[PDB]
Amino acid sequence: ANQASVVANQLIPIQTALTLVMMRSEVVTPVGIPAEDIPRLVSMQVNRAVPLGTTLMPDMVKGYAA
Repeated sequence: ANQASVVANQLIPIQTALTLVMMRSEVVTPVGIPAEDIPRLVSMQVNRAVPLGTTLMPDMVKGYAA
């Protein structure tokens, strides 16, 4: 597709609150959180560690509902 997802731009430790440096946009398979939502993710905490290059999925972010 042309649908991009949010992909971790650095290792994000468990329980870190997301900042814009941590999130890039990439076309990856499977599809994760839409790249369009990166503004809406700042300050939300991840509930597990996300290695560099991992697609951010809905279940990894605390409080995320879309």
